[PDB]
Amino acid sequence: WKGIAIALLVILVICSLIVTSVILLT
Amino acid sequence: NPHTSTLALVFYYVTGFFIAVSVITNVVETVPCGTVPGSKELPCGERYSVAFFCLDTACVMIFTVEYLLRLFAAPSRYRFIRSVMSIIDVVAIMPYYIGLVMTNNEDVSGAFVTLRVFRVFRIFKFSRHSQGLRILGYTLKSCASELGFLLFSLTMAIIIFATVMFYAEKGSSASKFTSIPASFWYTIVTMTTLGYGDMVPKTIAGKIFGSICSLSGVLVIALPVPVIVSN
Amino acid sequence: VFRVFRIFKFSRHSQGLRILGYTLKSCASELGFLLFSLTMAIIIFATVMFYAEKGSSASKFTSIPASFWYTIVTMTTLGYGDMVPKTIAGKIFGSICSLSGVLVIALPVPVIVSN
Repeated sequence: WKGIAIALLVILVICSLIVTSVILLT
Repeated sequence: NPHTSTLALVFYYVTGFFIAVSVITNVVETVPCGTVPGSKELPCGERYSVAFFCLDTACVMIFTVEYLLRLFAAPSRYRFIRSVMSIIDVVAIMPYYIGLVMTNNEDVSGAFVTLRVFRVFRIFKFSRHSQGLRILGYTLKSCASELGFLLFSLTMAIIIFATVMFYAEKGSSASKFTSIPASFWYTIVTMTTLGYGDMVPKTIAGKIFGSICSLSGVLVIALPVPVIVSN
Repeated sequence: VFRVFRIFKFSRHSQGLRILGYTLKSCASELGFLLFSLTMAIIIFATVMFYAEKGSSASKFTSIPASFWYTIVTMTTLGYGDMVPKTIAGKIFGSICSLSGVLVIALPVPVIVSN
């Protein structure tokens, strides 16, 4: 139940730092 | 069915979020914030041009990744194309590619806003998430006929009332009623009970017909709404 | 502000207040879909009107959150007169906005009075 919800959040943060990388690559 | 397994759930969830990201950023691309003390105040969109740029790119990417593999597992990869959501996805992800092909290098004013617009249609992709959107789609598939009559009736009304209006409030000092297609704005303002107070009759014969117009509008719009909600 | 929220102590006075609370407790979901539907409708017509009227002599449609005011003025049939479209391609989407709001808001209003 919650372990599914757990797997959810861990994915989005990856998508964040990727764009945060090109933020530095400006 | 997301509830099939857990990875289906996570895929549903994760694609159900970048839609929000992309729509929110398509909004923010307009809000003027950030003083820019050197010049006029820039819209956040072109100020941090690369930031919103790369975020938009990431979202387009994710949506394409989804849509393609969705297309792959389709039994009827043809009927899957004439499916409604397929059209949504393709017309949502295309304006970005055609925007890159038609980048500001190849640009004209009156033809790139019409592709700035279609980014919003990605928001329909919540269809796959909340039933209500789907169920409204269904009930409009059903109630499609009465709406046609609503439309035609409205057309009849608008015409007759705008005409009698114009002919009435033609001869006056500052007649803003200059043309029949200008008296459509007024008539559809009235017949929906809006009343911007921008164009308002000012002779004797204008006021009567504006009034009657208001009632008739309350009427004509009332016809489909019961069947719509009942369905 | 919060010196008014004692007005709800009227709950034990009128049947209607508590009964209305119970009706809302019953309408927990449908109101959520109202929220969602009106949300996306607002957003769509805001964007459309904006790009339709962004370029104009006295464009008051500066930002999208500067057209949310307009789209929810008309989508609810208020019609103040502060922001009016002026291009032959803002008129149309504003007019359509009006009817669209009429239809979208009137989905729950029968379910709520029935409950």
